[PDB]
Amino acid sequence: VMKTVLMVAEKPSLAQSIAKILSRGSLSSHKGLNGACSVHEYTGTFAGQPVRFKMTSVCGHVMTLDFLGKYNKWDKVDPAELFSQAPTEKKEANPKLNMVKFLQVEGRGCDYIVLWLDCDKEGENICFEVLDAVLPVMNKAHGGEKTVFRARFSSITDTDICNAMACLGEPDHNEALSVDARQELDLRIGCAFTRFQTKYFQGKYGDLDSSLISFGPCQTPTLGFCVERHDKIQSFKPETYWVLQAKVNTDKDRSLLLDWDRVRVFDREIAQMFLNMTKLEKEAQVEATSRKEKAKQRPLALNTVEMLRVASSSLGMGPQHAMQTAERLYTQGYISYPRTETTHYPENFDLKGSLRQQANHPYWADTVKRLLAEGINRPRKGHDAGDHPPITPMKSATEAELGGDAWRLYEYITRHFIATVSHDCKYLQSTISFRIGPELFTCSGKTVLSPGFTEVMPWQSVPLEESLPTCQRGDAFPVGEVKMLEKQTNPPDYLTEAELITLMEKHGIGTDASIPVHINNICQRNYVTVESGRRLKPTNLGIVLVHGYYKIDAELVLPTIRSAVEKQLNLIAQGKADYRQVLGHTLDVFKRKFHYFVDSIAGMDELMEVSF
Amino acid sequence: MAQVAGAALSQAGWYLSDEGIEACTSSPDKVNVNDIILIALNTDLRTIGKKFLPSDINSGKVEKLEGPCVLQIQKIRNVAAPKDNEESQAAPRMLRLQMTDGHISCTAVEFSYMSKISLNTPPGTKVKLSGIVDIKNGFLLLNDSNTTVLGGEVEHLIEKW
DNA sequence: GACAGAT
Ligand SMILES: [Mn+2]
Repeated sequence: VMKTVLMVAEKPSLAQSIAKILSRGSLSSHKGLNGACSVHEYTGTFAGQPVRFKMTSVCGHVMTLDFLGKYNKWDKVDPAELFSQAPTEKKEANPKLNMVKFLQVEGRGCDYIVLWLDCDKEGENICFEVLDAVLPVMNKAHGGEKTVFRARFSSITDTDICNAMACLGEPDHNEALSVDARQELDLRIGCAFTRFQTKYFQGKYGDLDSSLISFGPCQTPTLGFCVERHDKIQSFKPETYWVLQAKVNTDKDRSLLLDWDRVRVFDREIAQMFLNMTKLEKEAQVEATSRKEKAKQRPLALNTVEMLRVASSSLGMGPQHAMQTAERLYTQGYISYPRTETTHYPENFDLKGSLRQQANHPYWADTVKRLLAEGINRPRKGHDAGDHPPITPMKSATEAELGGDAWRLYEYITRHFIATVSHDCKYLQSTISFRIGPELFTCSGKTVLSPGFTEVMPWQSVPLEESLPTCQRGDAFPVGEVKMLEKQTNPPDYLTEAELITLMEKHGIGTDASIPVHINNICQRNYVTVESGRRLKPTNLGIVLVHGYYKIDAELVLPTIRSAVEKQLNLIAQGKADYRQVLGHTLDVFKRKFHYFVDSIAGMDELMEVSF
Repeated sequence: MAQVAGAALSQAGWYLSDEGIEACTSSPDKVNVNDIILIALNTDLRTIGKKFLPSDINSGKVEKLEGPCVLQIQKIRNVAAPKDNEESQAAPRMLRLQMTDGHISCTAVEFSYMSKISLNTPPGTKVKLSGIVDIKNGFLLLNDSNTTVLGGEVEHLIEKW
């Protein structure tokens, strides 16, 4: 008799959290027919009536676009037909998880529906996918009453969730259409270009046979970054600048290496005259002294981008490997959601308690016990993007419990968490300025007064240096030796994975869960080879492709078209442009660009002939 | 104007040839030393100058310049920065000016921060070297106490990248 | 017989 309301969310953890918050701890949980999705049940009030609440979760996207059948043959059609005359349907993504069947079975008898998907464009698209899957199996509407509801929330807190249940709205078909247009555009461009390129180059060069040459709005600019770095390395002319350093004996057996204030000189004669002014000078002269007390800022809350960067730089793991390890840890319940851009802790986060769990590990037992005794430091204010809270440890772990690779990622995460809550590193910077003839020199050193977050993060520590001698203005110190050094300008090195992730984030290429895939994709297609130090060296295939694109159409590699097209698609979200016209207009623009690429493909051949 | 004009130019520090002063002048019926100066600042020194800088000044055997003289910049380069990154601030700015009186060429170096002369100072500008200027290893040493930028507007042709 | 990007 009591009406049942379905409460679909986007991930099992979020579904469980919201169910726990709303049910005040009276859940009844059981697994559905996927294993990866659970159904929680409780009882409550909706629209002033007693109803039953069925909380369920999808495991991400439910659908993905694909051509019907003929345009999946790669030989019966030519790619030019994939822009306007290729109908696209929506099939089920992750068929291993029977998402559509599970949703229909759960909705076998529901009356209302409240859709707790995350507040973003992809969330709205998945919202409408779930609605299309669940609506045809519901219990219909008795009269003019509403049936579909939407809940908007910014953070997973009791008050926020209760308020979101208090005020309900409707889904945004405009954002859904924007995401659908983006997906269709990406499919129709990537598939057409890939099938032209890989079917052209497999018929002319035998070395490239049985190899896939792919084009895309993201991986092509990602490769273009590395190829640009390679071009900059190749077009480098070293120089021969001279420096001038002098050693001064402060004590009988103490020698100080001074640094020239004029850092470099690129003229040999000028360097020689400056040395000539300072040869027969055996008495230095002190002029200035500084005792400034600076500080080193503690790190912000852990971001997915920063985690990938550190895993690539220090730990020595690839982006996809790090993401898989983080996902395993999150599933096992050791770290929180590893795909967030929030670097600011929630106002109700229980920092003092999460820190008390890491109070028995011998690696940092002393630091945490001292910190909790003398009080914690408020974490730095940062950016709150409305996504999940930053990656923080949620359960105690030991190297025996975890493996040899999941422990290293866990160890960095928990050491980062303590650093964000610890104090700042305060150090004393001392500089002494010397007059050797008509010239000036400086010697600088650092002394740590009170170490802070460096205790739990030893790699970001002020290096140990000998204290500079105490002296005041007017003291005379014997001069040891003055010499020049014939230095050379160092060419830049190949782009690293850490540097590449920053570049993609600036230009909006790839989301949190797409950045690891794009780096691995260009590596699996032999565009770039991963070298020692996580340096991405372009291959002869990658160089030919990017250089060929600049000759024909620059708008296929430039790291600006992705943001430019995304701005156009936001017009559909705000209602300023209809979904049909924008999609058709952009497709014709690229379709014209496709024809120029095909007609001018002879340009890339003249570069590919040298390599293969 | 014969002796009085020659003395006026000599005191002002402009050392110009007799042909140069008789040609660069305008309105022969009536002119004044200020008019000669105004019209001279806009003329290339290579066509009107006179030989004052001692010969072989770039040999290191001369360690002093006496009297005020006006010279013309040919090119300016920042010796503390690489050729590609000419605007780099990783090192303090040091300028190597090449200077001409019309016939002989000399090289001067910014020995202390000169705010007036910058990397965008056009070729042909005039600088007066007042006082005693010291030459070490054939390089003049410039400061703010011995250089005055008098301007100048001669055909630039500096163009760009 | 392969494709795009995204959760
Ligand atoms: Mn999201």
